[PDB]
Amino acid sequence: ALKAPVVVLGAGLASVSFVAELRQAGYQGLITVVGDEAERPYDRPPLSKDFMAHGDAEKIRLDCKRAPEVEWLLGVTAQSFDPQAHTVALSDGRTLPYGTLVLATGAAPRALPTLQGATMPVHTLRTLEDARRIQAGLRPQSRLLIVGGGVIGLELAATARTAGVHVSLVETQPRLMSRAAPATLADFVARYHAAQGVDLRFERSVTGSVDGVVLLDDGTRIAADMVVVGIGVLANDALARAAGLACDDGIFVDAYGRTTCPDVYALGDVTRQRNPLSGRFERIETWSNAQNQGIAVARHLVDPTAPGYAELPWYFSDQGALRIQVAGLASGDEEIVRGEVSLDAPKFTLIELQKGRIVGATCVNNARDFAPLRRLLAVGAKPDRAALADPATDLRKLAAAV
Amino acid sequence: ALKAPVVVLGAGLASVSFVAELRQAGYQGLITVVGDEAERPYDRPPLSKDFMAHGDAEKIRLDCKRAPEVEWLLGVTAQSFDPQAHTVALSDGRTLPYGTLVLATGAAPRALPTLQGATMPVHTLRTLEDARRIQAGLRPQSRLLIVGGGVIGLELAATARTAGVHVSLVETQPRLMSRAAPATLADFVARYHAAQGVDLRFERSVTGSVDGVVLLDDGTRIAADMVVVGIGVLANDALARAAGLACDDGIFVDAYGRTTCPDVYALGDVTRQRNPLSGRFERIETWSNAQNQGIAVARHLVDPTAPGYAELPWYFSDQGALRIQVAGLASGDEEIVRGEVSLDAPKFTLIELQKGRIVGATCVNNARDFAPLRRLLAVGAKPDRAALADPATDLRKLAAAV
Ligand SMILES: Cc1cc2nc3c(=O)[nH]c(=O)nc-3n(C[C@H](O)[C@H](O)[C@H](O)COP(=O)(O)OP(=O)(O)OC[C@H]3O[C@@H](n4cnc5c(N)ncnc54)[C@H](O)[C@@H]3O)c2cc1C
Ligand SMILES: Cc1cc2nc3c(=O)[nH]c(=O)nc-3n(C[C@H](O)[C@H](O)[C@H](O)COP(=O)(O)OP(=O)(O)OC[C@H]3O[C@@H](n4cnc5c(N)ncnc54)[C@H](O)[C@@H]3O)c2cc1C
Repeated sequence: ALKAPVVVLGAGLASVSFVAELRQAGYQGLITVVGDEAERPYDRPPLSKDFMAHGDAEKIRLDCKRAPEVEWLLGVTAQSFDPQAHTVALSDGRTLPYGTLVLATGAAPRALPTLQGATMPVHTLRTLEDARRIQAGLRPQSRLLIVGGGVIGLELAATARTAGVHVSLVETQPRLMSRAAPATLADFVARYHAAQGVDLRFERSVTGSVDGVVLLDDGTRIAADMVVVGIGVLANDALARAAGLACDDGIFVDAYGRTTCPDVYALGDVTRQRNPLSGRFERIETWSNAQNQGIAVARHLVDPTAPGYAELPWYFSDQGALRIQVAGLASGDEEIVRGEVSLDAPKFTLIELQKGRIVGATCVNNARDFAPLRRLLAVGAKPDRAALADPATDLRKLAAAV
Repeated sequence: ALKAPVVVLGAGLASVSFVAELRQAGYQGLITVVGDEAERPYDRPPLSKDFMAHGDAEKIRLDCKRAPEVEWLLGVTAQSFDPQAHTVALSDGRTLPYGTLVLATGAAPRALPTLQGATMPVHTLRTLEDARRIQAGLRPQSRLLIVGGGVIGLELAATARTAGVHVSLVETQPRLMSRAAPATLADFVARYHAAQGVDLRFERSVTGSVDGVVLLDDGTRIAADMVVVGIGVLANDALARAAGLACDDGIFVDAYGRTTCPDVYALGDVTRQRNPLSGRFERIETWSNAQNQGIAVARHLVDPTAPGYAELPWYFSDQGALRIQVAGLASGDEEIVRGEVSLDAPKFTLIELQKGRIVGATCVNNARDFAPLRRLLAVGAKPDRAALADPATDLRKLAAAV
């Protein structure tokens, strides 16, 4: 399957992780990476975190040194590829040949149709450019409206509050983090943000805006100096769609990263792939997926005897005093709570079970427990539920014993 | 892409349509078809229709004469395939080599978990064997319970009523034909069946059964001599899953029928594919898809310059006095009704529009209008809505003029 030369479209974390693994696995042929951003490859999670404090992009760059002998074509957009001719057409007029093409083009923020012709600042937060523009607007005592109660919106909320910015947040759902969070976590997170002064508006949508005021579907108004929209992302799958690959807001791939087009692979945010815990296809939107899927696909390309991608999903979110870690499924048929759920010195763990089997876990300010829980999750452990609830139980011991 | 020999798994309509098109398109190499049913290939729609009257399977066979020089291995199950070795393992101990493998294995009825250990006759209606067993039980004045208000259940309802069988029908949804029918149609169909003596129970599910009585979730009972379960189907994608193809209750394919595994294609009920009207992936469960997708995939395999599959979805259902035809989407932002919707001499047409563009249509006992509407639908016609409603308008003229 691994035919030289290798061409990768996109230069984010999935791409970097993939090319480093190709080299480490022993592939020595040509590798060329096309990245549309004119930026040394960088990690995105800092952008709604410490980057908002220090503004230093040289703290967030990805290490490409495990990827030697790679030509990175930065500031260049892949415009199309021809899977018969095995070529990629570039915005600078050049063409690249490929033996193996890898689509690692990520996802872009959804726009808000109702703010389409707005006459006040409206941003999304995906890129370094976005983060710099938003950060420049976090003036103390200014008003920020965040649209969407996803993790990135909430990370920005905590960041802005730290900066002395007044924060309102509007969410269409009755809860925060509706996408991949246990309700117990979501409820607590709302309490935390409210206590930090975030003005939360649930079950509201943006209907428009007039002369610096944002309008909502309950017939009300929110004044803001800046709006940041964070209502989710859409896969950057246009090249795949045009070339005849199977796509539906994401490129369908199997556990080997194969698309429906021979010699074309995809990885990271752009893919729609099997979640082994739910057994359903999903577009996973996580840092860990980008890295882990990139590595697994590279490893199997170099060594076809290697297993396909098999890691179970997890993410982290850093929201002010809350260091949140979530693995697996948001719910099963049972939740076990370890510790008190309290705003005082927040520290707790949730475990989700399905007929006795661990299917998900959450740690808030409890990193020590998260590793053992992910191990228990990976093997589908069925531990004694009394022991799981018992504060006397050491989860690392439990994980090591299985 | 077309490498000999060709092996097809499944011998239903999709398979037959595909192999006939390969031969008609000019492919002269080996073709072998593996079909698990020990039956001359046959069409399924008659099974809930006239077959219930005449019981003559020799009226429902598929014509395989446009597929000369095909070896049909009937009564044989493909147990696995090895996509590296390019072989298929058969239940009879033999192995088949392939250059091109085509998965056309269809879908199987969902079982009802709550009737799992039932001690009364419970059938599903998919195969000739099923139809013969059900037909043998349509005793006049007996009681039949049908679970599910999908088209096949309703076709059986009409058939049983014609045979003098008392019919009850339980549906979890508040309406019939929730899957792919305009609400106006579904409401009318319920009125029709009720007028024909069908005892319809909406928003009810089966919780179990005791000594010949079926139990429902509203705490009530239904006595039946026979139960026929028709709550939908599940793709027969186990071989694909085991071999590492991308699957999620159906094998993902592009418009060329390609799976994520090189040299392996899929077609028909087993596939999850793009609906060009919704732009979303869906498992299409129709006669027209089986034939049309089979033909398109064969044509493009023989002639790579041919377009991919591009037909828009449609189905028919024959329910007593109702000859129903439905194309495209169930709804848009506008419905236009042609004719009166009446139980007297039922005859009407629905047209669904989205911002002026036809996105779906329905004809009840109005076949003459269905062809022109499908043509208007295919080109995304934007006809004058006043003309569309006007009974004076000839739709065939309108279609020919575009
Ligand atoms: C602000 C922010 C905070 C985040 N925080 C967390 C977190 O705390 N925890 C967590 O688990 N995840 C978090 N993530 C998500 C994580 O960063 C993503 O899952 C990850 O970036 C996905 O990596 P990727 O390489 O697949 O895609 P991307 O990072 O999107 O990289 C794809 C690259 O390809 C480029 N591209 C697209 N099309 C073309 C083309 N035609 N030609 C050339 N280049 C193209 C894109 O512009 C982009 O530069 C966060 C993301 C953001 C944006
Ligand atoms: C009772 C009934 C009524 C219907 N009525 C209508 C209608 O009025 N209008 C309409 O539009 N559609 C109708 N349909 C749907 C239409 O018949 C289906 O869409 C069509 O049968 C799909 O064809 P297929 O070849 O993809 O799959 P199938 O017809 O299911 O054929 C697949 C074949 O592969 C076999 N198979 C599976 N696995 C293996 C294996 N491992 N090895 C060998 N063989 C295998 C299966 O057993 C089966 O024989 C009806 C279907 C049924 C069952």
